[PDB]
Amino acid sequence: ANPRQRNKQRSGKPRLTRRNANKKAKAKIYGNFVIQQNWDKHATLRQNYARLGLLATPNYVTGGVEKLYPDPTLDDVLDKEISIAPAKTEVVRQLEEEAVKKAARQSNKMLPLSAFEHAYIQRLINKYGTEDFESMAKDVKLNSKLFNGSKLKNLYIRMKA
Amino acid sequence: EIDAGYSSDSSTEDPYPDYDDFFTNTVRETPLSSAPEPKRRFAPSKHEQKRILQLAYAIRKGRILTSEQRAERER
Amino acid sequence: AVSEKAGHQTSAESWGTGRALARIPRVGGGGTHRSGQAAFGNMCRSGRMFAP
Amino acid sequence: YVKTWFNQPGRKLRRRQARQTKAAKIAPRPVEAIRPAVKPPTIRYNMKVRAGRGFTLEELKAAGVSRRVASTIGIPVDHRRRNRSEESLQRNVERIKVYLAHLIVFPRKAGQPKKG
Amino acid sequence: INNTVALENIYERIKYPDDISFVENQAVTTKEPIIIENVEDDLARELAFYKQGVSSVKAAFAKLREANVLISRPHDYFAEMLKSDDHMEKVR
Amino acid sequence: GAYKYLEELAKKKQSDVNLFLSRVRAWEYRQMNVIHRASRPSRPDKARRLGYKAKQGYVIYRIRVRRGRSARCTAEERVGRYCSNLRVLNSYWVNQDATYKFFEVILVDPSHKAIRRDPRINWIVNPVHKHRESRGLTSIGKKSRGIGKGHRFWLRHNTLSLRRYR
Amino acid sequence: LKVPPAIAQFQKTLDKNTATQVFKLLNKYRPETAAEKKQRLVAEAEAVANGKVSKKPYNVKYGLNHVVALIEAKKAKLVLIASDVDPIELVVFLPALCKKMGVPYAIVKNKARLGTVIHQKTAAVLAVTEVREEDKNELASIVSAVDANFSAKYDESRRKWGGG
Amino acid sequence: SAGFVPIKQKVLVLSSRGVTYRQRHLLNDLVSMMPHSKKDSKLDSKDRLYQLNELAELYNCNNIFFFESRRREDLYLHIARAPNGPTVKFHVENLHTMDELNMTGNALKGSRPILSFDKTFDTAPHLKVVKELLQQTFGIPKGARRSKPFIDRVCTLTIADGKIWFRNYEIEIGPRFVMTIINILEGSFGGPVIYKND
Amino acid sequence: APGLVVGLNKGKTLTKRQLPERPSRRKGHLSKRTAFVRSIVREVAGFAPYERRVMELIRNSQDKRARKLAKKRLGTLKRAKGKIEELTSVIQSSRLAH
RNA sequence: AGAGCAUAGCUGUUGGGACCCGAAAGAUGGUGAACCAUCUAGUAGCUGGUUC
RNA sequence: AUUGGAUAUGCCAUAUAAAGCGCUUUCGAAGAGUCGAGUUGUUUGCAGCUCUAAAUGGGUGGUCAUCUAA
RNA sequence: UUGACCUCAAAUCAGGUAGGACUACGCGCUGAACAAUAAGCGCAGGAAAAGAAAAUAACCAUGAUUCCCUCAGUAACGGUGAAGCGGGAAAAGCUCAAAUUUGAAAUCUGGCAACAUUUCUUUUGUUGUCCGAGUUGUAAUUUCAA
Repeated sequence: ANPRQRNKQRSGKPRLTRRNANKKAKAKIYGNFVIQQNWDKHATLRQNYARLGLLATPNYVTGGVEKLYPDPTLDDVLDKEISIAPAKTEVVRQLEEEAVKKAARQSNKMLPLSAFEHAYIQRLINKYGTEDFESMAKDVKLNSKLFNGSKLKNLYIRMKA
Repeated sequence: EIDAGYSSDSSTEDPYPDYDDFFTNTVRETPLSSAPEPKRRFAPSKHEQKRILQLAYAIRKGRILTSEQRAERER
Repeated sequence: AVSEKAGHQTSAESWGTGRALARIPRVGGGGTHRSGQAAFGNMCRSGRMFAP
Repeated sequence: YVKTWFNQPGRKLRRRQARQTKAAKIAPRPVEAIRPAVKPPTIRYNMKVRAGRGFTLEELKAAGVSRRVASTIGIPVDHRRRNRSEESLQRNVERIKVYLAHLIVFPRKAGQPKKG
Repeated sequence: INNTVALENIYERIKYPDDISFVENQAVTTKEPIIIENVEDDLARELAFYKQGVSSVKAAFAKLREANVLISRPHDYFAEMLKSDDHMEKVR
Repeated sequence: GAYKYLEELAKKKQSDVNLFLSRVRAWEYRQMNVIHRASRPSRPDKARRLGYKAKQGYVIYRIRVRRGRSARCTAEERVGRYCSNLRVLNSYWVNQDATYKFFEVILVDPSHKAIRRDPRINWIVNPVHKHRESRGLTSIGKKSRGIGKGHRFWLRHNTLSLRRYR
Repeated sequence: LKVPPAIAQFQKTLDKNTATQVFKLLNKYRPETAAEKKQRLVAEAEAVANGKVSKKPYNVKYGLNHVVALIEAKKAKLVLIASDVDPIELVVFLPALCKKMGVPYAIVKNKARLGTVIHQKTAAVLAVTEVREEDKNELASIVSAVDANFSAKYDESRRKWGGG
Repeated sequence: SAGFVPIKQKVLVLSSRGVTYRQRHLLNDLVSMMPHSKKDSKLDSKDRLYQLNELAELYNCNNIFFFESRRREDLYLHIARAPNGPTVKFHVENLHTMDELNMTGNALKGSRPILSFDKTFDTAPHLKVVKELLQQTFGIPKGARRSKPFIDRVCTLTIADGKIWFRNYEIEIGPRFVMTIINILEGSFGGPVIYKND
Repeated sequence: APGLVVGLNKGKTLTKRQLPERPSRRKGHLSKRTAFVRSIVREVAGFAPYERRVMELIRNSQDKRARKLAKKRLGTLKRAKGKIEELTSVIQSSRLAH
């Protein structure tokens, strides 16, 4: 009815039709590959999370839950240690197996020393030994950077390995 | 008592003085800030060491001309 | 539902009472056959249908 | 003006598609963050327990999670809330501790220069 | 709470001079108890207290006129009146 | 620092030093244009805390308005129209006299690369901040329309909301 | 017009002779230029790139926030205030702060001259905090001159409203 | 020194932050009827009311009229003898402003009213205290500014059903509102409680 | 399992905890440097015309008029009382120095 | 020794334009005292009409 | 064909660096013609006009609680 | 004097940017009649605005904003008419000013020269060098939760 919409009705030019209407189809999963392989495309995200043994919400659900078949003290809260949790599904075991193995691969946290770092700490040790780090930090001539005892201790530790 | 009277001020019945130093006449002997001195003021500057390592890197990569080879290019 | 302005898009006014015609407002202007044609009412052609 | 609710079933579908859209991006982690357990602030409701906004700093310190780590593993922090009693502290410390038990944190690759 | 002994001492301490006349002290209590006893009928009580107030006013006016200080307000004497422009318009 | 001394001196606005400078500069500003460029802010403490940085892309403009709507709101709008290519950041009071109130307005160039590459003022480049002073989004504009948090500060009550099942 | 004493004091500046002697000491302690700083750093870069511990630098202190913090810390031996700061209230407290902290101070002419010492267009205030052992007597003689030619002089004049 | 040209009774009228239109309406009224009162600005504090004694000494007013506002819904007028003395706290009910058309008691402004108090004030020793403080304040003493020698108004006071009626007459002067007693203290806006009305 | 049970109750037992002081509640506390800055500026800036008049009345022992003028200018009593005390110490320090 | 609660329909009633057609407008903003557009479905105790 | 976030892996990596946690015989800055007061208008907020601040201070609430504006 | 600095101008100088239109929704200003009313004027975006408490409360306390339901046709006011709590949708937090980098303006725009890169020969950067900005203060660090 609008003059702009009537204009394209009176024209011979076609509309910029875009066929995008696709309801009832759910978003496809990316991110985790393990979840993607075991994710079915028909079920809801609640049904898929429950099937894969995960939790969609760590809180309450603000409604009913579907029922398809009929069913057949501060010391002990602060000093306690919960014993993790079992994996109910092979997917959760697969997720857990990957996390531990990958963390083991990426575990080289200790660092070596560079040419300057090694010569720096080596010169301090040759004069003050290896146990007196407090007097090591107080020597202005050799400790030019004024590293404290804790930094010099970490330098020596990294040199040992 | 306050006698409920009036003090003749109720509504009912040097333009250019000299400078006065009432605070700066004396001299404060101690520093104003008691905060501890950081170690950065007794050690070589870490800002320059950042640039030195950055310059030393690009010297290895050939981004900056070294002083010896700067002169050769000039002549 | 019908449009929120159908039967009221035109402009008209009541010519008066006693002029040998119904006092329903008649579209003003000229040149078009709308001159004198009634609107803003269920009975009048191109008028507001009762209780849209 | 009269507000009509003909888009009521279309808002329901649109909101559900957002949950599915959100879950596709973040595949295995929960679609919501864990919320604390608090008590409403009236004599009419102080017996009830409901969900809060985030965990206090004193609750996170007891549980062993720092306030910078907490946001990265889906634990909200409420800098405003405080624990005026030991029951609120322990009720939500256990809530964090249970959450950490059921949590798998996938490792991240770290940049590691050659020396130094 | 309701310490009669303490209240009585306060009343005597702050009591106005009894020697001051009704016109002098600008206070003359009603001769009889106020007739405004109709709590529900406030309008009737307002008229009931009107008779008691006027009777006290009339009795005091005679007392006020006795000790000079003309009780009747002189119309010629244009003394300041608590009659605001809005208040006078609202009254009429 | 010196901004502690500058900002505590700005509280004694009728002291001997401040009164002499108020009257000397008010005469000077009246000889200039109604809206004139300022080489540097006359209150470097107040501009600095309102978001001004001494760098390219930050502009200070002075404007006088007649005394007798909000005076500061009109100064922001008039300067914004005068410099249509800049974004009004903030504004403040610098001076006044018996007739005029003098204000300085901080503007930011959304096209300068020193602004577009600075993440702390990068937000003003977005088109949603076009003429902030015109829509009451500045500090005085927000205050003018009573925006705030608390009991001290329509459409959803003049409408009938009819649900599907009612 | 009539000016307050705190602004009137800036019209009484240090004399030409003492100011010329002051800048002889200042010009010995100029900060190194952007070019000289780059040359020194690249020289140490080559000694690091190939293969390889100094003394504390010496220079004049500049910057309004920096100098005021040095006076409050009593680290400044001599503070030289520009006489023509465009907003005067930037340095209008400095003579009083220097009096309170016992810092020998002077008001010198041409803020541009102060900037030239530090390779800048303009400096509101310069401050000498601590100089080499060779210049201890030269700085001490300057501080005594500033006491006589600036503090002993004026003084009674700086408490009077100027102008008019 | 302490004062010159002494007046017997001098009041001090104030209000607290948040007073509504009707509360400040009556405050504008009571200032008009008694001219020996001083209208001051709002009081910043709400639990440091002992400063009203300092304010009173400043203006040499022996009576204080603090129209305190609580929750922006109720008015608690405090009447007190400024030097030591007792403090009485009345709640205001059934407001009647000057602007209302029922206002018909056109009396002479500043004219010394004749205050008539019912025996209900004399029934109890504490109600006698209320009568005395009400009498001294509302009654315009001789020698005050705006005072008039002619008498054109007569105040009639009565505690009916345990709650005071303000029935000042010229015909109703215009202020008709309840003065419900609450408590009375031994000091000026302070001191231990000696009366609870209940 | 992670899950919040909303409603009912959790426990009527109570044990009040002592809370520390938050940093925001520290606001208004005077600093050693801010007190120094204000003393320098107050002397440097001078005094307002109404502060000069108030200082004159205090010098002539007319404190009743001084407090009235301060309240008429500033607006409230506790602002007037604070200003009078500040200006009285200025006079006392001036007398000790001069 | 509690009879309510919810929905549907009927009827009555009060608001909305409120059974329909009807009474000079007024106001805002424009065009050349006038003209035009909108508020407007303005205001009706009254007029005429109101369907097997 | 154009793209997004991940995964795997090669190379590079200015780390003499940069962080979180922990502990204290050391420190800890917090926005003014604004707040506020009087008064006059618009619709309590806002606005004008006159005046104009403080530093455990100031705001809002019921001595206490809560908040930390410009 | 040379010469720096501050100004005041100029250039068909280089690189930019604003206007007008739409305006359903949005944010300001203004305003009659029969009410933030229509109009009138100003300004945006795909949403806008609001927004991480100078907020509620009086409890076993809550915890940015926004929207829905409820509170509620209630308190209050003089027929108008909320809000706290409560239930949902969604959730995310942060950045400056006020500190001496002072053992080193560590920061940035631009010109030029190379090297890349592209929704793109159309885009967007990197490195080097020089000039300018900047000490009347640009980075790092800090924002009270500390």
